[PDB]
Amino acid sequence: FIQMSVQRIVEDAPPIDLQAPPRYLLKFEQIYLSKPTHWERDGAPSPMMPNEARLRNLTYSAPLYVDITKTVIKEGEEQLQTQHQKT
Amino acid sequence: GPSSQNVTEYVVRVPKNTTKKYNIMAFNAADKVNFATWNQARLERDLSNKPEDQPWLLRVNGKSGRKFKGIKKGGVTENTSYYIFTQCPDGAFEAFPVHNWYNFTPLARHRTLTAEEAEEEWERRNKVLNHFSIMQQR
Amino acid sequence: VGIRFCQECNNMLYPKEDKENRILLYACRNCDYQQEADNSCIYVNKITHEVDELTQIIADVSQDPTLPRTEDHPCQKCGHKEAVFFQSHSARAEDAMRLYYVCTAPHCGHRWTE
Amino acid sequence: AERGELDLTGAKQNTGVWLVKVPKYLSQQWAKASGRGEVGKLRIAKTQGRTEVSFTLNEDLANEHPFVLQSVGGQTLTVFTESSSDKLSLEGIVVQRAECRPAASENYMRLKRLQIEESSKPVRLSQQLDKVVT
Amino acid sequence: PILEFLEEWSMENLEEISPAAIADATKIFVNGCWVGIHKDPEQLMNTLRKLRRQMDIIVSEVSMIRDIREREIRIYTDAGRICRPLLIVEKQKLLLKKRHIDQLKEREYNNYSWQDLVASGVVEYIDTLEEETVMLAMTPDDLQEKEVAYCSTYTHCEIHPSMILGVCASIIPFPDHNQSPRNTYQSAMGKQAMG
Amino acid sequence: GAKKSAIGQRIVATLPYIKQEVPIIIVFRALGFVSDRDILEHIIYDFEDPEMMEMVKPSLDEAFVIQEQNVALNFIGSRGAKPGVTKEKRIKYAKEVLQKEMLPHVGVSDFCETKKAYFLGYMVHRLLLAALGRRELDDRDHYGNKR
Amino acid sequence: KDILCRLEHTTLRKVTANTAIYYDPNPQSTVVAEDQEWVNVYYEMPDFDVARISPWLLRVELDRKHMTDRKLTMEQIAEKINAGFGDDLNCIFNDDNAEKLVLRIRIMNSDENKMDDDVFLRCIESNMLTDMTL
Ligand SMILES: [Zn+2]
Ligand SMILES: [Zn+2]
Repeated sequence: FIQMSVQRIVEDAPPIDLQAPPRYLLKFEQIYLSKPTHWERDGAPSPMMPNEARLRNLTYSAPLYVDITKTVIKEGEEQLQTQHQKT
Repeated sequence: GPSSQNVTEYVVRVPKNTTKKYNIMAFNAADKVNFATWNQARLERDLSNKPEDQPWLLRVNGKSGRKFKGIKKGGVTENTSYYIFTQCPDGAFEAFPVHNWYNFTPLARHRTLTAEEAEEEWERRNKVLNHFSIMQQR
Repeated sequence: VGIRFCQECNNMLYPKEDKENRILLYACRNCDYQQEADNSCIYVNKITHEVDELTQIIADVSQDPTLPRTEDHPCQKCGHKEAVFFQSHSARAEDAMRLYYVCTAPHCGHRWTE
Repeated sequence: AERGELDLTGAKQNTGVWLVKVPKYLSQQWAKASGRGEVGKLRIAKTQGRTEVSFTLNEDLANEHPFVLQSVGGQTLTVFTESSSDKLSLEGIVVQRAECRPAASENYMRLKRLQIEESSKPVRLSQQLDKVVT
Repeated sequence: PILEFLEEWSMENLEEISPAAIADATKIFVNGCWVGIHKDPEQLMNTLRKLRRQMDIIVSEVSMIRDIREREIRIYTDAGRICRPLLIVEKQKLLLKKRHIDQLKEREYNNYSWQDLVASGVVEYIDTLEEETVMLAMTPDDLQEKEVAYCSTYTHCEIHPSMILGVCASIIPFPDHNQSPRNTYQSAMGKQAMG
Repeated sequence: GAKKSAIGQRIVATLPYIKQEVPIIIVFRALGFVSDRDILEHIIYDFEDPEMMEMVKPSLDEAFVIQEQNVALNFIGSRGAKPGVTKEKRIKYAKEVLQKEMLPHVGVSDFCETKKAYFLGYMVHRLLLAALGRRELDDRDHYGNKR
Repeated sequence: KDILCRLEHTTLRKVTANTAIYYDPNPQSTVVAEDQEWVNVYYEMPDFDVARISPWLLRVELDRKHMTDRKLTMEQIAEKINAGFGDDLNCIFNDDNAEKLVLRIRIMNSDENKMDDDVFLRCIESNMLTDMTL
């Protein structure tokens, strides 16, 4: 599921097209997964050990990031493409 | 004789590009098609949708002859190829890839019940009597 | 018993009689096409339907590893000693315990019932 | 004479053509050559009561392909072409059907294994990150 | 990969054949989709079995079922199919020999593991559907040996008949000497045992 | 009934998003197969067998009124999830259901009609075998039929 | 056992080998010589049908074993069919000596002299097999 299904689902998703004139396209390229991480109240991330989650009643979850490419067509025959890596 | 041990060898030629694309036209064997009667043949794109992404429509000998509708093959030959070998005086076989595969099915030419009229016959769901007489009224 | 389709629109051909000639005919409904009837039998209903199971058997069953094999029933055609036997297991028979034998010799799909 | 009319001269000539299916590597090699003028030679051997058809790959192209015929009575195949000038024509009627198969039994699978690997090369999958994105 | 191999093999596409040819040929189903027909099912199955045992194009968890009577070959590749490893039998002989046992005996410092047995083609996974077409031997010591002629065509053999039991049923000693309901009762009781 | 008993048993199809059962032959007509021979070719692969041919005869009579693909498509659209204001919408909706909502695993493209016709005929062929007793009924408890 | 037979329901389907419908234009040369042997005897001096007769014929073959098991008689069956349908149908049956038991059925002559003439006989065939009680 993590290795294949998650990437397949994201890839299989149709690109989001906005038109309302400028036209914006969004495409999700790659899926990134990090180690199960916990954030302290101060905002500092740290690896979440399974024992810690059991004691502190946390959820053993890994942050999920996706590469998104944003291309905008402004009807001026100019295309601007920007990628938001690991969103 | 020589045929009992005849051996033939021919060269294979693959021209890069051809001015005319090659396609495949298929007819059902039970259709019992006869090319001798094909005095005239007209092949035009269908107008039901209303171009390259629409089925073909084949008409033979105008309205008098049988009419066939062509449909592009759904399967994609990504891992396969089709070629046609044509005899030539030089004797070197030539292979031409098929651009597309089309299947043609005959279309019947007779008074067909209209959708609105078909509603009237629906009341006789199973009480229909003398199925033959249905088309006599039409 | 046989089934025919009109050569015009390839639709089912149904029986019909002509009073003028009093001869059985097959006429297509949506086509008006007509054909001379040669069978003369509209249909046959087999209540007992004692269809020979040997016809239904497929010669390829000899390739089944789970079917039992007997060397005591040699093939009547090729004489091969080894043969594979099994029961019909076909519904509507109301009774089935006899064995149907198929020759195991390749290219000889002979089938028989003892 | 009309744009939609189909030329039937080929059919009237009873032109016979053969329909052959070939693997990807054979077609790929022909595509690689880009139509230099020759890709191989087809050899047909007829015996007293049997016929043998095979194709020989060009030695230069590489740096046997036996042909198995199939019955044509199951279908009526005809070839029609659409010229760039918008003049449809019927090339002819297929008179024989054949299939091309490889000679290698096991070592061929190694090529397929690479081909499957090539096919799965663009199959993207999720990646693991040592550190949390900041 | 299976579909591509089938097209490469002498399998006729469904869109290219005439309906008349289906009667003699055997339908080919891949994950429940009728892909085409084949006129030589026996060779195709042997080729498919060889590929899976060699792990060339067909992975271990792929089920290849030939319905000889129904003239159908069903290939399954989806998830959720329950399968168990079974020893392959050829000519009333286990493909597993003493050398494999000896290699396994030194499982460590040898890199020889269970996956090597699957790669070696001596043991393969069989799902429920394929089990119907499998002629299986409970043990090699008795059923493979020459005896009163019952079955001379065995396709597979159990690694051990005791494996039919689960985690909880596996801790019952001499479970074959107890009434079956008792075995079930212990299975539940074992879940409630302290330790 | 005099008519029901004589013809025998007819086959109907329960397509998704359709309130009422649709006769099987109509579905094949909507797919683009009008002639009886073409339809029977996808259902019966051996016309030499007369017993199977007689089984489909009542179904053919049921859909005898519909002899056009568009008429078949309109009929299915009539029972669509939402009522069709006009015939064109009904036909378009009916094509939409068949194209993707019917046998999606077979195909979801516009060129998959032939593929679905074969599979649909196989389902009919499988049903005929069960009705004829030539094939044993499927067992739900069989886990070969389970995931 | 006599009481048993008098109670257990018996329909024409139970003791019927098969039923076939033939056009049978000429009653004399009905279908084949087998019927020719005994059909003529009824037609040498036929009664109640000389006026007219329906073209279509319904031929019924009755299993000897089933008939013997229930001790049924062809004359009784004809009377039952005649009783059920009155003069609507004409029933002709062969002698019990013949190894094959046959029973020809047609429709009244007056009607011959609206649904259909072949379909209606089909309805009677199903009607007699199941609904009719012997
Ligand atoms: Zn017609
Ligand atoms: Zn034999």
